[PDB]
Parts: sequence; structure tokens; C-alpha cells
Amino acid sequence: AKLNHPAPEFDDMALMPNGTFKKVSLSSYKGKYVVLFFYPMDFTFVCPTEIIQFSDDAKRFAEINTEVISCSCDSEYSHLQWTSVDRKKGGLGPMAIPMLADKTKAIARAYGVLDEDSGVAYRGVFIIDPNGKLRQIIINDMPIGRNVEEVIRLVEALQFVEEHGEVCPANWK
Amino acid sequence: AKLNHPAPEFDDMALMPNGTFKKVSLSSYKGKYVVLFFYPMDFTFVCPTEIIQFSDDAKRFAEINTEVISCSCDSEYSHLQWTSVDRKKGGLGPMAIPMLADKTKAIARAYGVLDEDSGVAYRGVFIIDPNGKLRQIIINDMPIGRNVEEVIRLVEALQFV
Amino acid sequence: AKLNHPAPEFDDMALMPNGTFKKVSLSSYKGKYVVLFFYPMDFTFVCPTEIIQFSDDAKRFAEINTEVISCSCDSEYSHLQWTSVDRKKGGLGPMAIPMLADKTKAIARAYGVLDEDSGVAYRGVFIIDPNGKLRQIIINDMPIGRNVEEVIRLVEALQFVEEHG
Amino acid sequence: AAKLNHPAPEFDDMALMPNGTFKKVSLSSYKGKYVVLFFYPMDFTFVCPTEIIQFSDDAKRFAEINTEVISCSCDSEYSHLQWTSVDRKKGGLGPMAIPMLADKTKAIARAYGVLDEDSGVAYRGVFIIDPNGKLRQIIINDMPIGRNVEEVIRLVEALQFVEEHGEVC
Amino acid sequence: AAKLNHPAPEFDDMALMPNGTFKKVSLSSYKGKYVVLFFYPMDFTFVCPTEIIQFSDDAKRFAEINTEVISCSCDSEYSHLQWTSVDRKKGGLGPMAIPMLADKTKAIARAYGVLDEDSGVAYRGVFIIDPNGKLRQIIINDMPIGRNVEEVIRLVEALQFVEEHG
Amino acid sequence: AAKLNHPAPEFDDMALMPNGTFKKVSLSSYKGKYVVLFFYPMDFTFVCPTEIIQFSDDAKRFAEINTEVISCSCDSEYSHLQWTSVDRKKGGLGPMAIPMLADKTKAIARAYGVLDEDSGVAYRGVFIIDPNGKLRQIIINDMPIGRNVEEVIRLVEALQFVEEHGEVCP
Amino acid sequence: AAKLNHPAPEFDDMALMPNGTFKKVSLSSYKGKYVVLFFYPMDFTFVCPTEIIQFSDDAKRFAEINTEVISCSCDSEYSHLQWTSVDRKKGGLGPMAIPMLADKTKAIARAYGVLDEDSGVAYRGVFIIDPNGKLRQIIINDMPIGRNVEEVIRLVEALQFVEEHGEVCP
Amino acid sequence: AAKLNHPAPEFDDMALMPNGTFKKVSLSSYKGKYVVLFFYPMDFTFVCPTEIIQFSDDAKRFAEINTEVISCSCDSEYSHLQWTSVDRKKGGLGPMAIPMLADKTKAIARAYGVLDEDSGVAYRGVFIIDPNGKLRQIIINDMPIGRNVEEVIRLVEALQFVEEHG
Amino acid sequence: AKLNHPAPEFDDMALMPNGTFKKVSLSSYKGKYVVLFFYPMDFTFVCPTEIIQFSDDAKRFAEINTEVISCSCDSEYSHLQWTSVDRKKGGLGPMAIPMLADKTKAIARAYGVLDEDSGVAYRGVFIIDPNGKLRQIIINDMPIGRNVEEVIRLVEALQFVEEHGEVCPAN
Amino acid sequence: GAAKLNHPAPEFDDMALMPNGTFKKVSLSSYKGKYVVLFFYPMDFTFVCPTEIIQFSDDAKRFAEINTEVISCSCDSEYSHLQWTSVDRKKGGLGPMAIPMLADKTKAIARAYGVLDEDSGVAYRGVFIIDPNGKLRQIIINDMPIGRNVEEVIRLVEALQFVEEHG
Ligand SMILES: [Cl-]
Ligand SMILES: [Cl-]
Ligand SMILES: [Cl-]
Ligand SMILES: [Cl-]
Ligand SMILES: [Cl-]
Ligand SMILES: [Cl-]
Ligand SMILES: [Cl-]
Ligand SMILES: [Cl-]
Ligand SMILES: [Cl-]
Ligand SMILES: [Cl-]
Repeated sequence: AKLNHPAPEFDDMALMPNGTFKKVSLSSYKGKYVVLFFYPMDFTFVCPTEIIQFSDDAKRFAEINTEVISCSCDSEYSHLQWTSVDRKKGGLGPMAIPMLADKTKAIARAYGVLDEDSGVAYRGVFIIDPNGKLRQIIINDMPIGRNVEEVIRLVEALQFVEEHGEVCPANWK
Repeated sequence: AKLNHPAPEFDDMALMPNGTFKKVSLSSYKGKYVVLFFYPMDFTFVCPTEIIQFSDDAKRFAEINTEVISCSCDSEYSHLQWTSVDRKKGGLGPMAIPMLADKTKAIARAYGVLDEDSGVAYRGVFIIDPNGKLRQIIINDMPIGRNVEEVIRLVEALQFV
Repeated sequence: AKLNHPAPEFDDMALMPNGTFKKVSLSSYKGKYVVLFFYPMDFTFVCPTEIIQFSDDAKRFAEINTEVISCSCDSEYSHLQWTSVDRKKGGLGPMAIPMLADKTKAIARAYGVLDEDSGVAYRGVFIIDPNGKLRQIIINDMPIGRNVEEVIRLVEALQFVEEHG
Repeated sequence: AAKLNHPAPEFDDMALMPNGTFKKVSLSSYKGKYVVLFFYPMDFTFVCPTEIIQFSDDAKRFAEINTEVISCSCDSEYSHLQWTSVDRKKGGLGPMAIPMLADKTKAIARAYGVLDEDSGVAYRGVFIIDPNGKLRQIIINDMPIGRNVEEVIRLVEALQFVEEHGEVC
Repeated sequence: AAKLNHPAPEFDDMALMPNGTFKKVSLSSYKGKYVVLFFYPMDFTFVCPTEIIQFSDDAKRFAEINTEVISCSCDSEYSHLQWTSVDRKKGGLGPMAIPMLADKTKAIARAYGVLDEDSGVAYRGVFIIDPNGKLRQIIINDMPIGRNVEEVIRLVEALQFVEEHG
Repeated sequence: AAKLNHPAPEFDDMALMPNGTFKKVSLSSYKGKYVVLFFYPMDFTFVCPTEIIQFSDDAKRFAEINTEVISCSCDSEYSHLQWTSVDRKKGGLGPMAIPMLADKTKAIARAYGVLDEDSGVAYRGVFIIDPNGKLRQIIINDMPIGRNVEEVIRLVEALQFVEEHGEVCP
Repeated sequence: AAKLNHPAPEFDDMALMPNGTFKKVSLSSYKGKYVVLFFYPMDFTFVCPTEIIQFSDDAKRFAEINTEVISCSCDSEYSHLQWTSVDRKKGGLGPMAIPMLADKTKAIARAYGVLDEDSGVAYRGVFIIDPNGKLRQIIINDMPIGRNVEEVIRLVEALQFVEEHGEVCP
Repeated sequence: AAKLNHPAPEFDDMALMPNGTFKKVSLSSYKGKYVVLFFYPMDFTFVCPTEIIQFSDDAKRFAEINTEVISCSCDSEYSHLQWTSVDRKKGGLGPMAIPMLADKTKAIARAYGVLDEDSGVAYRGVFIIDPNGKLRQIIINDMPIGRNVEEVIRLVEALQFVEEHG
Repeated sequence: AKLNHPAPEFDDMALMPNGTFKKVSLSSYKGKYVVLFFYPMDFTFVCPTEIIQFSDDAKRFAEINTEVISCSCDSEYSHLQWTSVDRKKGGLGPMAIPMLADKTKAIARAYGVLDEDSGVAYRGVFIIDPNGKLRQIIINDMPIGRNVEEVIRLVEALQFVEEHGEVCPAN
Repeated sequence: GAAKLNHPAPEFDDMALMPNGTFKKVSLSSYKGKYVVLFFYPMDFTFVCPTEIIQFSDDAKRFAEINTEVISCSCDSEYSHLQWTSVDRKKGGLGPMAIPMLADKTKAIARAYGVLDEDSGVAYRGVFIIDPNGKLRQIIINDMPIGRNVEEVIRLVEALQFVEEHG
């Protein structure tokens, strides 16, 4: 998993937005920016605010040619049980984001986000560009939530450089 | 995982009967017969049953110096979400059996029950004696339920000797 | 010896039902369900029963497209001699089941049923489906008999999922 | 390389102190405080500063929260100095409140897996080491994408929060 | 398989004693007497119990000359018994005066290089170990060729002659 | 090693023919007849002819039953000759009806696992190869224990018996 | 690694051209002229670029004799520039007539075996490559010992002398 | 390898002393003074003594500055002598004030990486070892390019300067 | 088998001068010069003249502190048998030299005189000095006889270099 | 080094100081057709032992008469050989030789014939006889202080030829 090197190919089951079970692959997205992010387990004893925040800003992301997708070492079936429970009662409720499920752990390992000791992933976030290359690495510890707006900043930031020929200094725009 | 050889030691999180999260080890049971059995996934579409049958006959088992315990590659959490949901609505409802969760897959592998290709365990059932030795191996395919009464027969049968 | 993976091919001498000595192979059964089961030694001091039960329910099994066959690390000749003694006097008497004899131990090892230390097999039972794939593993300790009815349950159970689902 | 929740890779090498001295700094020196190690490619880069500076400035604000920060690049201690002498106003860097590591050896960049073996310089990497000396945050930005110092802070504060809550007896 | 004038391969396994007991016999047990170890393929044979018996009979004659004899095959101690129960008259074996080794393990056959890895049984092998525990005679007959027990004796006497005078 | 029912180890080396020539003999030459290969330690031993001779004599009797015999030792073809020149009466060997192999190389002794690496000579080994070139009998006597030629015959006849009908076991 | 009379190690990396451009220079570019490659530790030193400069100055004199010269150090192309902007009068370097290689990779220093793995910088090395691209002179001074540019010339001239005729002395 | 600022490769071999003796010289013997070791291809080469000689002459001048010099080639101690006997005037070498190493073994040439494995002779190498026995200067001239002894001196003086002061 | 290095130790059966069978070792000779020489086979068709020449000059050798001994890959018994035949009838007759017999071939190999292909040794001749070191190697092809006088010359020559410090050049 | 008997002798190809005064690279294959006598000596201006070297040079004629060519070899330079050939035999020199003098500065040859004393770096008094077919047929290695007997070398060559001619 190096930068400016084709991101690790992932191909596995995912709980589509609606309710289908489709096998998703990173090559599917060849053409758009992709935001892959990981989370430890599913039926978390806290506020799925993090996972959700992405699902919500999903629209806002799509607006900027970027698709996002989650991932964890839980079963496609486990995802749904969680998507069935109402967001109001500690559930997750319908997501606008596909939810990867690598029961194999092959993906977590590929991105070096897996904690071999526990068997779950860290709060990782990667941004793959339209050409299929990895261009951003971020790995938060297990209790530290992420800032979705930042992810966006970064994406926009990346696109800026693709559009024009200059770079982006500290705290951009 | 050989017969008449100390069963593979397992030590991992388990959803106790009540609702606690306790790390259970096979050595904890040193003194009683143990019945370890595996199942693929948790919120299995259409398939619950089997797991329950064990939880119920749990009493009947305890009666004969044997404790039973489940196991699957699902999280202590994703599964709980399954002890509270009502048995009536495809749920599982309170279990009298501790439910092992090896997110690590270390246990499934140890008993050679893991399907490396899918990442889940087959319907395996093992019987460890009071001295901590493995004395019975049974591995059913993914769609073939087990007969709990038989497991008992076997345990009683073992004790007879 | 993994599940849903083509069962280990066995090809060795077997004491046919009648009295002939024929070399049997697992591929011969390609088309029917097969029940392979092992037992330690031949004459022993109380180990009839189990072996027989299979031979008897043999008919009942055949009724459900399944053939059964035994196996142990004893010679084809030792099998015969045991089949000659009358069931009534601790013997075995005519079997409706072919009796494999792997003097080589190649089979016991293939199914991971051999106790390398003693040189004999554990009470193992496997069910191969018509496509030649292993679909059930059962290994009982040396002193624990098996329940043939259960084996059937399992076979029927397997077939059920074949038709439906 | 470096894993999370595992003692961060020890670094021990020359650094251009805030004032103007040349002192060999080590990660163990900071055992007790949170540390923010961040990398940048080269030194007299037309627009690599800005980012570098922001840290130097928020240095005070960081110190306020028990965290010390330090830069690093594959340039010479002397090259750092020279860059520090030029006035911030004329594309320079001007006095920093941050020590500036210089691993001419590239040993550090490699240790944190931030080195681009092909070019020989480091990517915009940022790591947060806790007071116990363990790595707890990884961030690697591409060569043209600046970082958001405020976020680093958020993260540090965030980490500390979790420390305070849930504990001893 | 084994070398001459070199301590014979140690064997330690179950054997169907003369009477009817099941005792674990070892080659070291015989340290002091000459030993005749001989192998045979399978147990409930066809026409070859002859050979096995001849030894059992000349067992007395052998003992007379400080030599003990013992058989061996890859069949179970229980299979040996069952064969010893059938009356010699009806193709059986009947009571033997010789212990009958049973290496279900095949460890012995291999040690003497008498095992046919392909079939899993031993060839008609015969070895003579001296009182000091050293191998001093090797003989391996094909599967269908019987042995001449008198010869084995000749050999033993022959060996003793040499140790005697010199 | 080489084993039973497996093509016997091919040997190809100098031998002191019956008459007095020096010919290189090979086991394949005999493809068609039974062969009896037997070894002996050294040549001018103070008591090793007895045995060697017996074979030479029963050579005729053997030939009668489609079997050829041949000796072998780690001595030189020339050493064999010498020994053959001395009259049997004076501890010699006298003309043999059997070819006498000489593997100065020791390649043969090793091939049949009859060589005592420590001393460099062979043990009293005797092997019977069938007409198809397969080894069917192994016998290795210690250095001081003579062999019984009649037995070798018994065994050959015995083998042939089974090649015609079912099987023997006297 | 680098041997004499063997094609010099190929170098291909960024260099701060005389004027002010950033061009990737390669040793093959010079195929045809004699080249003088010389190393120096670091860029902004408390020393006097005298050594580095002397080359830049005699650059003309060198060119006069079909030889091009080029520096190299493990500092960034940007660092070179910065050092080139400072006026020679104030401890700077000032415009150079020589391209200044920058191997941030250290690949070059290693190739010529001038790198001090421990510190990460190069020793005062000087090599002379001939028009055919072969290495013909090795010189490695310690870190504090300056070089004598005139000598480098002597050597070049000396080498050329042999090219036309057939042998030289001191 | 022979690296800078690392103890120079120890050399210990026969050398034709100034006078005419054959003594085995070692680099440790010089521990205390600066040493100038220099190599040359072969011995009786029609042209290119000159170089070797220049050193012998400036030997005095060198000694004046705490430095001893010594030559080396893959030729025999005897071959050196024979060359020293011929009068400098007739293409000879004549008495040298410098010990002349002879590594018939080639061990030395290799140690300093001056050997041309293909031909079997050394290149015009010159190394300066400091009083602590460390290598501080490397110079390797091609086979046809003479060296400038004055420079070697410059370098030595130069080295000493940095030592004194600093 | 290098020069000026302790000769390869040999320890094996040898047909003593008289008629005994004694196991001889090179260390036994520690103190005298030893001449070890090999020959292919025993009862060859060609005249043993070479082997014999040594046995005869044995006396002359002994006179100069040197003992000589033969060796071949033939059995001690075979040597015996060859020694009984009268020299006159192509035999060898009593030897004044011990005759080594390495049925093992270990010696021949040790001195690099064995022709692995045939199994016999080449006409090799080695001279070991009193300190047990090898000081002369000579290996003649199978059909080329040796010149015993030369072996002597060499021994004397070696000894000369011992008494005096000077060297014994061409002759 | 491997130099077995009845096996093609180790090929040598290296500078040699020809009889006259030229420097020519000689090879063992050049002699394919004649018998060759290769012999080694330690060093060149050796305090003594040229006598040995010379004897060969002289009997060179006598050797040639019997289809055999001889050639020396040592680890000294071609130039060193020359310089030794210039000094008059009368004053401890060598004087014009009728034999080519190999010079293996590389030591490749000494090693090939297993005549090199790795410790000192020079060769032992070795002498080998190669037959016209290029096979080695005689090995002789004398210690450093023991001179050789050229007549014997001849005896051997003649001896070899005899066996060739006959059978
Ligand atoms: Cl990277
Ligand atoms: Cl098992
Ligand atoms: Cl499995
Ligand atoms: Cl990690
Ligand atoms: Cl043996
Ligand atoms: Cl066998
Ligand atoms: Cl070089
Ligand atoms: Cl260096
Ligand atoms: Cl040598
Ligand atoms: Cl040889």
C-alpha cells in the first residue's frame, strides 16, 4: 500500500444502498475518486456518527465526482441487521454507501489497517484517484473519530492540483 | 487436533449467559466434560434452530457433568445483538450457553473447522473430557443440522467407559 | 481430507459380500452416496456389533442410493477368516458390505483416522456424495460405538438439500 | 516500520534547535509529552514552508496542551540553518520555535515508511506519539497536498480526552 | 536394512506368547541366547502355515542348542490368537511353542529390510542373532518359496562351532 | 540397495573365463537363463576354496536346470588366474567351469550390499536372478560360515516350479 | 563498483545548470569529452567554497582542453540553487560555470565508493572519465583536505598525451 | 574494502631494505609516523623507474616531515635486488633509500584494491596512512600515468596541518 | 597430499619380509626417511623387475637411514601367494620390503595415485622425511618403469640439504 | 589442482619470453603434435638454481631430436625473465635460452598443475610430460631445494614413446 502506486484491489461482498448483496471491486470505480474507510466492528456500543456522517455527506461527495464505501471484518448479513435497526435506537438505518464485508480480512491486511491481535480494523481512510492510484493515507486509533469535512478538503485539494498545475499550502482555501 | 491428545486451548471473548463480556478459556472447564460446537455466521438467513437446541438442553447437559459452549467468527457485539432479539421473530433470545467469538479465527483453525475460502466455520462439534483431552470429532457440512441428542449419547457413552 | 473437496481416492483389496477378493476404488461409486467407516482391528474382544449394524442396515441404505463399505488395517485374508466364524460365537458371519483392507495404511492416513502410535484406525465415518466430494466427518474414540441411524439421518439430510434449496 | 499502539520508531539525529544550536535529538528525550513528528520533502522549496511554518507558529498553542512538535527532512542541519536565516518575508523560513531534524542518513524517513525510495525525499507524513512513547496516529499526504495543523491538534486533544476518561483505581 | 556383525535392530512389540497371554517382547530380553527371528507375509494364508509350524515344532530341538525362535508379521496380536485357536487339522495353526510378534507399526519389518512397501507385508526373512546381540546371518526368501528349518539349525550350530574352537 | 522382484543390479566387469581367457561379463548376457551370483572375501584364503569349488563342480548339474553360475570377489582378474593355476591338491583352486568376476572397483559388492566397507572385501553372499533379469533370492552368510550349494539348487528348482504351476514350500 | 579502465558508473540525476535551470544530467551525455566528476560533503558550510569554486573558475581552462567538469553532493537541487544565489563575497557560492549534480538518492556516491555510510555524505572524491566513457583516475581526499585543481589538469593533459603518442613519466 | 578513516589494511611481507638485507616489514612497525605506500606494476620496465626513484630521492625530504615511504609490487624480493644492482644510468634503479615490498602473494595489492586481477599486477596506487594507522588518502593512477610526488607531500603536510591546529 | 606437509598417515596390513602379517603405520617410521611406492596389480604378466629392484636396493637404502615399502590394492594373501613363487619363474620371491595391502583403497586415494576408473594405483613414489613430512612426489604412468637410483639420488639430495644449509642443485 | 593422468593436461595460455628476445603468448594447444615438457621453478634471480633451468635449455637440442619441446614457467614477469636472460651466464646470469619462458603473473598455471605454494606465492620444482595428443602422462614435484635430473626426464619421454611405438 504505497502512495502514487495503484491502490490495493479489493473485490468482495457489500451491502448495497438499497438492500441487495453485490460483490464490489475497486476497478468498478475506475473513473471516479474513491473514499475507502474502515471501522472495527458493527454493533458498536456508541454513536455510529462516524460511519453515518459519511453516508450523509455521500450526496455532497458525489457532487464532487467521488464515491465513498465502508468496510469492516463483519458479515454482509451482520451489516444489514444493523441497517435494519432505526438510527434513532442506536441503529444505523439505510445508508447511501455500499458496505464492504471482508470476512476474509484480505482487505484490511492489504491496506495495513488490520490489528492482527484483535482481528479488526483501525479507523483507516484512503483516497484513491480516478486512475486507481492511492493518494492519501490516514489511520486513526480505535477511539478517535475522523473529520469527514477534512476528507473532502483533501479530495477537493487533490482535484485542484489535477485541474491546475500548482500545489496547496497549509490549511487550504 | 488429535484424539486422546489435549484439546486445542482456546481463550477468547464470550457473551456470557446473562449479558456480560467475559474472556473464557478451555482450562477453566478443567474438571467437567465440555461440548464445543461451531456455526458459520450469526444473523443467518433462515437458520437459527440448532444453536438454540443446545442452549435448551444446556440444563439436561449440566445434569451430566457437561458444560457446552458455542463459537463462530462473529464479534462479541454482533452476536449479543442476537441474545436480546426475540426468538419469536427469527431472533435468538437469552442463551444459557456462553458464546465464543474468535474475531481472530485462531480457534476455528485450531480445530480445523475453518473454511479458509469463506472465512467462517463448518458445523463442528467436539467433546473434551474432564482431563482436557479431545475425545470426539464431528464436522457437518454447512447446510446439515446436528442431532443434539446424539452428542449426549456420546457423552454418556464416554462416561460409561 | 477437507469438506466440499473431492474425497481422498482409495483403491485397495476388499472382501466382497459373497467371498471374492476384489480391488475396490472410490471412483467405482461415482454416482451414489458412499459411507466409509473405519474400525481398529478385526478379531478383538468386543467390536462386532458396530460393524454388523452397518452390514444389516446395508439394505436400508441401498434403498436411499447409498452404498457402505468398511475398512481397517487388517489383511483381506484376516477379514475372510472373521467372516467365516458364525456371528453367534463372537464371529462376524456373511456381510452385505465390502470390507476394505489397507495393509498399507495409506487410506487411514488419507482420512486422518490413523493412530500412528498403535498402527490402527479410530472409529471414523465419512459420507461422500455422488459427485465424489466429502460432506461429513465423524471420528469416535476407540471405545465409543457409533449410531448408524444417525449416519442415515445425515445422508437423508444431505439429499434433502440436494433436491430443495 | 511502524505499527499503531506499538512503541514508535526511535529517532536520534541532528536537529537545528529553535535558537541556533546544533543538538542531537532523540524520541526518548520526549518521554513524558505527546510528540508530533512531521515530514517534508526538501528545504528551499518554493512552497513547502507555509505548512512547515504553521506548525512553528501553533507551536505555542501545542505546548499549551502538553505536546511538543518537531520537523524532519532529508536535508542537512546546515541547509536547515541557511533556510532559517532567510527572512520569512522573502520566501524564507525565519526563526522556528520547532527543532528541525535532519536525517542525512534517511534512517528516519524509512523507519516511518514515509520515504520515496525513488526520489530520496519524504512524503508529507505526520505522526502523533503519546507520552508513553507509542505511535497513535498515522497521516501521509501526497507531495502537493498541504496538511491542516488544526486537525493534528483536534487529534491530539481527542487522544488526551480518551486518556482522561476510563482509567485506574 | 541391517548390517552383519553389528548389533541387530532392537525390536520391542506385542507378541502372542506360547500359552495364550499377550506380552510385549524385546530382543534385549534374549541377551544371552541365540535368537532366530523369521518373518511371514500374512496370517490366515492358503497353503503356507507349514513353514511357520515347522519352526514351532523344531522349537524344542532349537532350545536344546541354546537358541530361542520367534515369528513376526504385520498382523494384529488378536489376529495371531484367532489363528492359533483354529485346529492345525483344519488349515489352522494350533498352539505354538513360539512367541508370535505382531508389529502393526511395521517398524520391525522395515528395521530388517524385509518389508515390501508396495504391499505392506514382509518377505520370508530369517535372521540369526548371537548371544551378544549381534546379527550374524541374513536370509530372505521370495513370497512363494518356503524355507528349510534344518538349514537354519545347521547355520546356528555352525556359528557356535566357530565361537567354541576358533 | 536394490531389492526383490526388481531387476537385479547390472554388473559388467572382467572375469576369468572357464578356459583361461579374460572376458568382460555382464548380467544382461545371461538374459534368458537363471543366474547364481555368489561372493567370497579374498582369493588365496587358507580355507575359502571348498565352497568356491563346490559351485564349480555342481556347475554341470546347474547347467542341466537352465541356470548358469558365476563367482565374484574384490581380487584382480590376474589374481584369479594365479589361484586357478595352482593344483587343487596343494590348496589351490584348479580349473573352474565357472567364470570368475573381479571387481577391483568394488562397484558390484556395493550394488548387492555385500561389501564390508571397513575391510574392503565381500561377505558370503548368494543371489539368484531369474531369466527375466529380476532378483529373486537373497542370502548373506557371515565370513566364516560356508554355504550349502544343494540348497541354492533347491531354491532354483523351487522357483522354476512356481513358474510352471501354482506354488511350493518344502 | 568502480574499476579503472572499466566504463565509469553511469550517473543520471538532477543538476543545477550553470544558468539557473534544473536539468537531469547523465554521464552518457558527455560521451566524447573528458569528464571530471568531483564530490563534496555538504552545501552550506562554515568553510570556504574555495575548492568547489576553483573548479568553476578553471572551468574555462578545462573546456579549453576538451574536458567538462561537474560537481556532486547529497544535497537537493534546490539547496544548490539557494547556495548559488548568495554572493561569493558573503560566504556564498555565486554563479557557477559547472553543472551541480544532486543525488538525494545517494546512488551516485555509492557507485563511486565515496559515500560515508555512517554520516550520509561524500568524501572529497575526484574521478576522470575519458571520452570513451571509461574511468581513468581515482582520487579520494579526506573530509578536511582540499584538492589541487591544477593537478587534476596535469592528469588530464597527461592522459591525453598518452592518447596521441605512447607513454609518460612524472 | 579499504575505507578512509578506518585502520589501513595491515601488510606484512618481505621487503628489500635500503642497504641490501631482506627483512619482513609490517605496517604496524610504522605505528607512530605517517606512511606513504605506493604501488607499481612490474620491475624491469624500460621506462617508469623515474617515478619509483623520485620517491626514493625525496625520501630524505619526506623523513624530514615525520613520514616514511615504501614501495610495493608483485615481484620477488630477489627481482627487486637484481634491479637495484643495475646502475641508474643504464636504465637501472640503483640503491634506494626506500624499503621495497614484494607481495608474491598479491595479498597486499588486493587489500588496497589496486590489483588488476586480469593481468596480475598493480596500478599506480598511492595511499597515506597517518601515525595512528588510519588510511587518509587514496590515489590510483592508470598504468601509463606517472604520479606527482610533490603533491603527495602537499597532502601529507596538508594532513598534518589539520592535526596540529584544529 | 601436499609437500612440506605431514604425509598422509597410512595404517594397514602388510606382508612383512619374513612371512608374518603385520599392520604397519607410517608413524612407526617416525625417525627414518621412508620411500612409499605403488604398483597396479600383483600377478601381472610383465616382469616384477621394478618392485624387485626396490627390494634389492633395500640394503643400500637402509645404509642411508631410509626404509622402503610397497603398496597396491591387492590382498595381503595375494602378496603372500606372489611371494612364494620363485623369482625365476615370473614370481617375486622373498622381499626385504614390507608389502602394504589396502583392500580399502584408502591409501591410494590419500596419495592421489588411485585411478578411480580401474581401481588400481599408478606407479607412484613418495619420499617422507624423518619428521614425517612429504618431500617428493613422483607419479609414472602405468607402463613406465621407475629408476630406483634416482629415488636414492633424491634421498641423498634431501639429506645433503639437512647436514649443510646449502642446496643440492641440478645433480 | 586437478591435473589427472591420462586426462588432457591443463591448458595454459600466457606470455613467454621466446628464445630470441620476443614476447609471445604461448599456449599448450600450440604444441598439439609433439611431446611437451613443462617445468616450474620458484623465483627468477634466485641466489642459485638456474643451473637446473639451464640444463634444460641446453638439452633442448637433444630433446628436439626426439620430438619433444620443453618450456619453463614461474610466477615472474616476462620482463623479469628478459632481464635475467641479459646477464651473462658466467656472472650468475642465465644467458640466451633455447627454451620459451612462461610467465604467469596470474598464477593461473601453477594452480592448474597444483604446483603453487599458496603460502609463499611461488611454484615448486614441478615437471610434467604432455604427450602429442595433449594428455598428461607424467607427474614430478621436487621440493624447493632439490634439483631435478634432466636425463631422467628424457628417459621417461623415450620410455613413453617406446610404449607408444610398441604395445
Ligand atoms: Cl509511502
Ligand atoms: Cl485423529
Ligand atoms: Cl474442513
Ligand atoms: Cl497498524
Ligand atoms: Cl552386510
Ligand atoms: Cl526387499
Ligand atoms: Cl582498480
Ligand atoms: Cl571510502
Ligand atoms: Cl604441492
Ligand atoms: Cl592421477
